[PDB]
Amino acid sequence: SAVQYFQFYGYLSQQQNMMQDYVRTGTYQRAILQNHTDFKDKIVLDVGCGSGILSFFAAQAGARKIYAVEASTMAQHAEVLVKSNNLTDRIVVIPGKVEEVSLPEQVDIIISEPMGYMLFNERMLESYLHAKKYLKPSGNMFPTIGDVHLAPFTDEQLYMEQFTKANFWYQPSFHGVDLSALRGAAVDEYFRQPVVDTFDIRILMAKSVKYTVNFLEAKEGDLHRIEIPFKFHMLHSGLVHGLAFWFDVAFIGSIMTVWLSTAPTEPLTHWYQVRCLFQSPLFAKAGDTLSGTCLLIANKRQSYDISIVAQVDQTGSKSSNLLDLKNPFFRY
Ligand SMILES: CNC[C@@H](O)CN1CCCc2ccccc2C1
Repeated sequence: SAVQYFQFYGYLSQQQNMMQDYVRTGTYQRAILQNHTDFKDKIVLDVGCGSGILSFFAAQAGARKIYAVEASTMAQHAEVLVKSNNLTDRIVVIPGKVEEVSLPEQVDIIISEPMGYMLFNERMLESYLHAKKYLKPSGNMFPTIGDVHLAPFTDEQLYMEQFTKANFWYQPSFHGVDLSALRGAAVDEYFRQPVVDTFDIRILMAKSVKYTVNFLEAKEGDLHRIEIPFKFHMLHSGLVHGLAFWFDVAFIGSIMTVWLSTAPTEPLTHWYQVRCLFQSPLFAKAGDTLSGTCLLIANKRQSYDISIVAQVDQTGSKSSNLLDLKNPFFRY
């Protein structure tokens, strides 16, 4: 399963998909170059460098030595880019997992792009935090912090489409076969899929809750289990069909903080946004409070189980769902 995960990152087409996200690439370049004093003549560790583009940005900012660590066979293409760019003196590509490789020295700054869907998908943040064993005291992290946002949404058409799909199985004679006994299992399977898509911000029914991970302070085991209580104060009346998720990360440099946002108010990125449906919708009047917990539990497939319990406090109407982020539905 981890084998499949790294093979995916060995394709230049996948690297190209990430590089052509101008929000992503341009913000990292701004973050590094406009904080050139965090890089001028320092030692840099680039965790999961892929083609090496962030290592070149750190070179452009004046770093004297960058260790670029990469587990996929993309590391071979990265070394070709270091030669052809005449940077063999300053960029050393180290093939392997950051947990296994040897660094020759401690570093001043760690750079990486370890954000998956919903921030945490693919569990790359664990490698990122694990690399802190090479960070000097008062070293920096780029990105420095991550904010997950949660917000309730209404989207009757997204909810209904799940049943339209599963009702294929509610047929007493599909070519003469009664399929209806599998309707519930099919419904169950569709609702366990987080929906990757963007959406109009007017579907949001309350201001988002924010959960912050400080990468300078977090330990790797802090990401095995992530409990996010929420209390939403409903700004609109309607049926809540589930929770929408997006994230921001900040690069907190000596000169300035640069923000990379995937919010639905911001230009689209290849992370889009993520929505998780409730099993049953919940009615809330403007002014009601929607309260509950989102519990992320790391699983065997480099991903998370998502457990969401929610209730309308004024009413007692409760709903839940348990989702698996490894099998998302790409609706865009
Ligand atoms: C370097 N690490 C970036 C990774 O975190 C980006 N990921 C974003 C989610 C979707 C996606 C689409 C195409 C290629 C890769 C990915 C994964």
